[PDB]
Amino acid sequence: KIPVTGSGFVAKDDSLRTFFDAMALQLKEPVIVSKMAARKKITGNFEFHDPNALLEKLSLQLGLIWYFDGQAIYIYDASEMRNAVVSLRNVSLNEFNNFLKRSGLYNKNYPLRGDNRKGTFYVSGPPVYVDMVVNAATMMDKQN
Amino acid sequence: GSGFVAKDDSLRTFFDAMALQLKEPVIVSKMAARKKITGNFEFHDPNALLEKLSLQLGLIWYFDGQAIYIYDASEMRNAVVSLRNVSLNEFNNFLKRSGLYNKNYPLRGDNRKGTFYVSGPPVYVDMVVNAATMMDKQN
Amino acid sequence: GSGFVAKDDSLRTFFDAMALQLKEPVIVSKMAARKKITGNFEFHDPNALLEKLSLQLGLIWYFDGQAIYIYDASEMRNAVVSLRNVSLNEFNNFLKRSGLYNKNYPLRGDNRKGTFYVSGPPVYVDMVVNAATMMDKQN
Amino acid sequence: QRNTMSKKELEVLSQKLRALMPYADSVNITLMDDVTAAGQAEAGLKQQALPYSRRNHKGGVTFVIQGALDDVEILRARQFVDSYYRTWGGRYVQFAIELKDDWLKGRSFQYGAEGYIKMSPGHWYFPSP
Amino acid sequence: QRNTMSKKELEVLSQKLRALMPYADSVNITLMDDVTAAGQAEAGLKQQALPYSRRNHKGGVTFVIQGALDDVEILRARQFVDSYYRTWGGRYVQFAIELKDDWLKGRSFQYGAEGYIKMSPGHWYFPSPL
Amino acid sequence: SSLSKHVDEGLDGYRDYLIKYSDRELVQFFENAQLKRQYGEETETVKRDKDEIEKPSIFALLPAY
Repeated sequence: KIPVTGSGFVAKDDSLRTFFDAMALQLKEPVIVSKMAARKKITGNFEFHDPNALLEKLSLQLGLIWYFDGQAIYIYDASEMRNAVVSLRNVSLNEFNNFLKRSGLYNKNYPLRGDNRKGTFYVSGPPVYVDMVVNAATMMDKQN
Repeated sequence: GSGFVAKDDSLRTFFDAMALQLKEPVIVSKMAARKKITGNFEFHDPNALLEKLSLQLGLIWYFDGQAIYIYDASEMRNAVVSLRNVSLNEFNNFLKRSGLYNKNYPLRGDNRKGTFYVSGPPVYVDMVVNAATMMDKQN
Repeated sequence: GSGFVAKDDSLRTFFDAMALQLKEPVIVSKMAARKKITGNFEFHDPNALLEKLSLQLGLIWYFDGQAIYIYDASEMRNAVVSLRNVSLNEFNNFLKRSGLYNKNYPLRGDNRKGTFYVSGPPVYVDMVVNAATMMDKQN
Repeated sequence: QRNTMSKKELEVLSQKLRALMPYADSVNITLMDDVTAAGQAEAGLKQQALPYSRRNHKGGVTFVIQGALDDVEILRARQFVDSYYRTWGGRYVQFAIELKDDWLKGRSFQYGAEGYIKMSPGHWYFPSP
Repeated sequence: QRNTMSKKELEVLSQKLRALMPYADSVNITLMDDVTAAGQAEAGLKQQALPYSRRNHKGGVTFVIQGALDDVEILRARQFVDSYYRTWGGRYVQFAIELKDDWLKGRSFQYGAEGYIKMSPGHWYFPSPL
Repeated sequence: SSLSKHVDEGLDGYRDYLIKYSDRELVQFFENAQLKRQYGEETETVKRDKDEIEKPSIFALLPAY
């Protein structure tokens, strides 16, 4: 009923949510596409054999930002990136980076910009990365 | 053997038919009840069929010991909660000794601290947050 | 070997095509997304093509380390801020080590004083003012 | 490769077939290979570039030609089948041309190991091959 | 530069062509050079200021003239081909003049080894590398 | 912001009643004119094939009903 010899996905006017859910088996995590990044469409013959390298290239050609937090893969478009600046009164930035590296939320594409032993830094990225970093930074000073 | 011939079902009459081979009732939400499925399905390994179909359709599921909840992937919520006087390695032994420990959605955080990050289905997040702030109130 | 063939694009269609040769995503504002362009281009040296086009079209751009923000020139804002118990040299030494130091829009002021002047894109000025006022409250 | 008659049993068949045709003088009986009869039918079926499927069994083979063929492919299929039937006859190998309609015209689908056809943004079809 | 005939068997061809044409008293066979048959076809195609594309391959060349030509470039390219066919024949070098419109008719694209056509401001198509 | 996601769970029966009796060709007009209003003239036009899983807003059903 479906005669093609090889293996691959053929998209005819798929709308970037039905397209990334088809990549959500080769990626072993579920994909969550936002509301503004689901109005764009894509068509063509694709194949997935290393999708963590395919997602990076298509996120720059289409214009998108993505984040993987250990359970799912969140995808926003580029115009939803937000910025924040917060101050730590009694812990250091090198202390906070050890919490992110030991837990597993450290993302080397959107690092934290600041002086190495101070209290202020500058974080920017996807909205699920920023709202976690700000909320854990103001929830470690109140503990300490 | 057995099976189910689905013809334009609505993912609530399908996962109830799978709920005999799975020995638990199945609670499909109404945002994941609008997707449809058809085809001749044979239930001879249901725990791997549900794991494969959750990724092909785009779904999240959770089994707490009494039922199987099924949501679609865009309903996954997350939270970060601070424990003032109880370690994460002790709370994680409370989940291991109770039976709510789910290795697909573990607790990301420092091993001897008070802050961690949890994400998953809404019935698992709202249980972990409530049972963690009810363990700061006990201490 | 590469290159974009623009036929009446909208400066958001255009600059996303340069977002592969530049290794960072591009964010175009909605007032600088009304201008249009045509022509056969060639992306072999984009860091000089972005500089030449931003002066012919009339634009200001800022790259903080994660993305490239592009505004049109009529959105440039300015502000004067005063620091109580820290001078300009340690705040500029903070920006030199944090990588947020932009040589096109430096800080105008006395070299060991609290008052200075800043102007640039609306994401650079709103970061510099909040970072300047969040160190004196910390001290 | 399918009958084991002797020399005398072939000569009494020639003498009992000559009596049925009174106009003939002598019937000549030649034995041919069973492999080249189903080999010329596949070597000619691959030259016309037609999609096919071969189902071997004992006592004859069969070729099935399915799919939504266009106009020139069912003209070349009749010109080859009716020219093979003149030479060999339809007692050993038989062709079965059936034409259907394509489901995946405007649809998006995944082929390979776990194939499915997305009939709609909210509808999946899992076929059993 | 493309035959391997000696002096003796060329008399056999010059007699089997004479017996094939009865009015001819004798047939003369001259060996023409091969790079002057394509250098005259390229130099004549360059004086009319026509865009072309030579495709060299084994045993014959082919000049491809495509695009959206105007009214003078069709008359000037039809007067040269019919004046070349009268003297050289259409056996070695083939002229392929084709009048077709703007390919990728109104679409913006990003050409070269990773190509995509932009069907809309929010629509990508990924065919063969344009 | 937070009470608007609580009232969305409280307002599923009214949205389903307005969908059944409004017009399909008229809700799509009020959906596209809203997207053309908010984001700009270069917004992709929404077609009918969203209707399987995607639900329209309450500000497009109410004028079309």
